[PDB]
Amino acid sequence: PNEFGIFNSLWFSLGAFMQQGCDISPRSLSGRIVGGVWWFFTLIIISSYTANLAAFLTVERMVSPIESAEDLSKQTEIAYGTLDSGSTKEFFRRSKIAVFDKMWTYMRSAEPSVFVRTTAEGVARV
Amino acid sequence: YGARDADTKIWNGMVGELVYGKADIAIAPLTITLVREEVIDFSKPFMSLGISIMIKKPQKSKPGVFSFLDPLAYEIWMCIVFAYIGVSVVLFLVSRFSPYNEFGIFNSLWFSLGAFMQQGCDISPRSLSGRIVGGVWWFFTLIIISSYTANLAAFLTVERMVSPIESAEDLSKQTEIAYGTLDSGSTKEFFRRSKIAVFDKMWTYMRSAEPSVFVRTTAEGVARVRKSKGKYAYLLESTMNEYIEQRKPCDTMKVGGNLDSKGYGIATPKGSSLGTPVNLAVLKLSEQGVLDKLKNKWWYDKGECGAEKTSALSLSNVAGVFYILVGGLGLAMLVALIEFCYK
Amino acid sequence: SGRIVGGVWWFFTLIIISSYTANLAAFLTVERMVSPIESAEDLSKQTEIAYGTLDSGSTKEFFRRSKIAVFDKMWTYMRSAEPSVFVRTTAEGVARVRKSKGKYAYLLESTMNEYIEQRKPCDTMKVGGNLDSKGYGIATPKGSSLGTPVNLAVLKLSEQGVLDKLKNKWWYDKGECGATSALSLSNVAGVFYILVGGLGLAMLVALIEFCYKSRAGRKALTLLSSVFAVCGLGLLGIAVSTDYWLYLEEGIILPQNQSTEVKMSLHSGLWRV
Amino acid sequence: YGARDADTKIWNGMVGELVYGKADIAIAPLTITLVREEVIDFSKPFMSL
Amino acid sequence: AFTFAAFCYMLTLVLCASLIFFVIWHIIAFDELRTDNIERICCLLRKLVVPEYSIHGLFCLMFLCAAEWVTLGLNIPLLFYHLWRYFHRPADGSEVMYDAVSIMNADILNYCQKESWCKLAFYLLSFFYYLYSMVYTLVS
Amino acid sequence: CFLAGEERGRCFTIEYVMVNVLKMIRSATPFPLVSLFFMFIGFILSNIGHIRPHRTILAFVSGIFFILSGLSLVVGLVLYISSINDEMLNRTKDAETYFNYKYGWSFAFAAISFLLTESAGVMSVYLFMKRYTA
Ligand SMILES: CC(C)CCC[C@@H](C)[C@H]1CC[C@H]2[C@@H]3CC=C4C[C@@H](O)CC[C@]4(C)[C@@H]3CC[C@@]12C
Ligand SMILES: CC(C)CCC[C@@H](C)[C@H]1CC[C@H]2[C@@H]3CC=C4C[C@@H](O)CC[C@]4(C)[C@@H]3CC[C@@]12C
Ligand SMILES: CC(C)CCC[C@@H](C)[C@H]1CC[C@H]2[C@@H]3CC=C4C[C@@H](O)CC[C@]4(C)[C@@H]3CC[C@]12C
Ligand SMILES: N#Cc1ccccc1-c1cc(-c2ccccn2)cn(-c2ccccc2)c1=O
Ligand SMILES: O=c1[nH]c2cc(C(F)(F)F)c(N3CCOCC3)cc2n(CP(=O)(O)O)c1=O
Ligand SMILES: O=c1[nH]c2cc(C(F)(F)F)c(N3CCOCC3)cc2n(CP(=O)(O)O)c1=O
Ligand SMILES: O=c1[nH]c2cc(C(F)(F)F)c(N3CCOCC3)cc2n(CP(=O)(O)O)c1=O
Ligand code: NA
Repeated sequence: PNEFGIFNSLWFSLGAFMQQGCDISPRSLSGRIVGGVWWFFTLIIISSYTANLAAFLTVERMVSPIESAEDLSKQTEIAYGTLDSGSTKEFFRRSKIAVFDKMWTYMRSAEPSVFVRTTAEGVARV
Repeated sequence: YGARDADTKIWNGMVGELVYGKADIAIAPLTITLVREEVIDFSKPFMSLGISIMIKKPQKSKPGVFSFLDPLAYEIWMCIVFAYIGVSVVLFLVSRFSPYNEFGIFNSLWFSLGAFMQQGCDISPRSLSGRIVGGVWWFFTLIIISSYTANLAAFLTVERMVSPIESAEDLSKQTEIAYGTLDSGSTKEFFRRSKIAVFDKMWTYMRSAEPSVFVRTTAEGVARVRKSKGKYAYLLESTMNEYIEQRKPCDTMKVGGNLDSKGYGIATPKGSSLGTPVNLAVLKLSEQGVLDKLKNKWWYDKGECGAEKTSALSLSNVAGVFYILVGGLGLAMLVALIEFCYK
Repeated sequence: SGRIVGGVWWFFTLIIISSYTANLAAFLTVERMVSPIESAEDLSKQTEIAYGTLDSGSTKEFFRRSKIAVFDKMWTYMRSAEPSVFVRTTAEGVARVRKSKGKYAYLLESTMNEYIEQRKPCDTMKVGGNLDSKGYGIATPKGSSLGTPVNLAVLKLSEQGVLDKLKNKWWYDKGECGATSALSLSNVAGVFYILVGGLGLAMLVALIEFCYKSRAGRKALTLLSSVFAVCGLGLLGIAVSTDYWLYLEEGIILPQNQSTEVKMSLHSGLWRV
Repeated sequence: YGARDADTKIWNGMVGELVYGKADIAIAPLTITLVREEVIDFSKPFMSL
Repeated sequence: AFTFAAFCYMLTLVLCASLIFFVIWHIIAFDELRTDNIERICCLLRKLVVPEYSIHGLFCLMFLCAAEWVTLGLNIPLLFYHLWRYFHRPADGSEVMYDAVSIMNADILNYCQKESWCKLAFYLLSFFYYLYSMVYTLVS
Repeated sequence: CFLAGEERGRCFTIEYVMVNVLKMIRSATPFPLVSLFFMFIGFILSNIGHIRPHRTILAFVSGIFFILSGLSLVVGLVLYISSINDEMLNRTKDAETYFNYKYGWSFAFAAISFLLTESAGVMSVYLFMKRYTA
């Protein structure tokens, strides 16, 4: 001891999920618990939508593309290799520079083989 | 590796081939001990090591039911609840005594719940003194919800996994993670005759616990680390512990420091002509960084393990809000049943 | 005319409350990205914490002679750095760690590092593993009758835990020090103070309404709108005609107990500098 | 602790008192070194660091 | 430093400031009852007393959750007196159930006036006991 | 029931086979059975309210078993989905493999069945308010 039929209850709960609700408010204690735990539901969900979207847009902003050989020597998640013969493979084999000795150490021990046989094969793998 | 028999008094292994003439030098991982020094001659240690701890490498660590409360500490959430009733009583005392009402204790628990959940309200206080209670609880709400979201956005941006064990003092202070050595050997013998403060605590655990914490083979102990989801810590030498960490998969991890100090030596028979120049050779290879360079090559530069894209929230992360919701729906249907009986 | 002022104030608070949450989420994320030093490769990459050794000895000669990649990088940084990162005494290098607020690291032996960690003041800590591996030995004159029983005594004391018992006695048992990712109460403590202070202020107003309701024009507002308009002409009239608007300094710091020397201190106005 | 002066080829400190007979033993934080092992006899390490 | 226990002492200085105002208003209404009055001092007192229990009933459930067992212990003698005046001696009334139903029986006047100075002696000591352990837990 | 990887036509049951998620779906098993029980109680007490309309309370009490069933779907479907994602997470992350879980037409039929017995719950309570006012 209504204003709370099923089409005003689908409008109270829709106004409570969007956090927009000006309408009638529940007056019974049994109607204010259901109105109360639904308000705590949407406070967690809308704060989880914004915080997971801010985690996506931040990680998508941290992404630095490769623009050096020191970026390839640190990031061991993009594989890199040379041709199976020639001056390019013999460059890293003979090198005593720090970033190039690190790149030859990665390429000489990597499964599967990062060394292609033809230039058209290496462009194909990219 | 070499052990004097208790009955025949005959050395076996690599010690037995240097005592009995079948070899001239043992360039091998041969532990410098007391009973071997009496029969052969070691060099200075080319590798220093000890007993270390191998745990499973930690993971994303699946949520509980009340994992949604975690962006704020549990001390804050209790301060939120008691300040909720704390501002509801003061709404009641101010609006009843010296009125302007509509703000009894059941409407003061509903204004403050509507204010914290940012759902607005239906009634607002009309006196000055009722609008200072309502006006400051609005500012309290604005800082807590904005710091719930901001601390949640920090957690989902930066994954930061912590290991529960960072010392062997910490293994002694718990019974959740069961730790065990090999069934025999020097690590088994170390905890038996130790007397420090802690390795006596760690030995009374291992000798009595059911099931048997002692594995039979090192490969059995590594498998028991990988197949116990973070409940088994295998105590072993810090050279195998750093190498199995670099094999495939990347499932294991070395934690803490070493527990004792021992070394690996290059052995010669007692009286050999090699015993002096090999002793001077190890100290050349140490100070020129050759032994360090050979260790980086075989443990790390030939290590199979080396050394993003934020995923959607799974239902497991926020499942406990659905439990409280339906649990708050059924708790609301009980109160109407008692409301229908009482009236 | 009342809905435009209600409308541009609603757009004001939508930007400000979204700027409070987004700047707080930028603080708590950057404070979560902070990785402390736990290796020498973390010092070789992060060239914002300075690090040095003693001016002589085995530690400085270790990096000078090293052909390992991470140690050649550390010697290249230390040999060319302004000012000099090399201290002269061990007590000088511990002093520079304690007065540089975390911007200086000191490279020393592992047994002084675990000892100064356990002595007052408890300012410093040992991070990472050892960079090389050497040892301390008991020495004999190369032709003695004593070097072999001492050699068998050290290996007996090591296996009876006496060398580990004596190390715990002098480093830790005679030591002087000891031995959550969620938001704490200490960060949001002041919003509980204003809450409690806002409830006690509002019960004070509930008295002096109740005393005012129970007990009970143009002359006041003529008096009040004059003294506030004179002091409005006053306090702005002094302010625009004075020269104390902007206290500005452009000094420089020294890394010597934070010695401070100003060079461009100033106080400005709209017409005087 | 002990070092050879490159001019005089002489030892000063605790390695000096073992080579030149003043001491019979040195229980001390003495680092096992190549240039010291040639002139005196170290034991096994009692402390690794 | 600020902690959860130190907040439970801040939150009870503010509410015991109302509990002393329940008692300053309780000694005046019986003093004006002897000078004159029944049916108005029926109703004006009867509204006051149930707020005095549940505010103190908050403190019993607030220091229970704060793990302050000495502070919960000193509120126990005021608590179990308060259950006796409602569960066993309710002064029947057939309504809000306190000092309305009969007034001038002249024996309950002596009991209320001893109670009216026993409440003020407890609350003014409770105000400085709560103010001490506030400042104790903030400094410690 | 397996297919296309060691394609055994033998449909193994859940108790006579031994993957940890197959024990995790046992935790979400009783709630689609409490759901099916309350729909059956709500239906047999709904036809009694059609053949004996002299006591009207047969319709509203059967409306509650329609809705207490649907709340047992939601807890059941949250428990079923959350037990999947917990065991998709407690696995060795290896970039040379892949994993793929999907849902089928039996998971969909329990989901649409939530919509129809909450619709039957609303229509039973509106039916009680037509009978009681007459
Ligand atoms: C907590 C659960 C498990 C059981 C306790 C709930 C019931 C029994 C309690 C708590 C809330 C109490 C309310 C007390 C006052 C109102 C007002 C009255 O007009 C009818 C009933 C009603 C709406 C409630 C009846 C139910 C009540 C007596
Ligand atoms: C309204 C009154 C009676 C209730 C309690 C008063 C509170 C709100 C006031 C009193 C004076 C304030 C103090 C201000 C100074 C210090 C230093 C601060 O670093 C922390 C808190 C602390 C120790 C006090 C906290 C309490 C404080 C914010
Ligand atoms: C008793 C009244 C208030 C209704 C209760 C609602 C019931 C149906 C719901 C709501 C919350 C649910 C619990 C939620 C958490 C756990 C943990 C989960 O891993 C399995 C189920 C389990 C053990 C619960 C099953 C029963 C469940 C209690
Ligand atoms: N993920 C997530 C999540 C989603 C909604 C609400 C809360 C969380 C959550 C937050 C946190 C947390 C912790 C500290 C600081 C900030 N956030 C932790 N967890 C969580 C995740 C796994 C297991 C347990 C808790 C969580 O599940
Ligand atoms: O003098 C030389 N000039 C080279 C010139 C080129 C070109 F780039 F086409 F000009 C190339 N290629 C590199 C890319 O794939 C196609 C052929 C190889 C050359 N080589 C052999 P390499 O340098 O040992 O590999 C030489 O010896
Ligand atoms: O001189 C010794 N050197 C040892 C060297 C190693 C290794 F680490 F492989 F180098 C090992 N393992 C440790 C883990 O299990 C597999 C082999 C055992 C050695 N043992 C036997 P223990 O010391 O009695 O255990 C010696 O005796
Ligand atoms: O054999 C040697 N043992 C040494 C032992 C220690 C000590 F740590 F105290 F045990 C030290 N210190 C390092 C820290 O500051 C105080 C003195 C120097 C030693 N040196 C000289 P260094 O190694 O050339 O610097 C040796 O030669
Ligand atoms: Na962010």
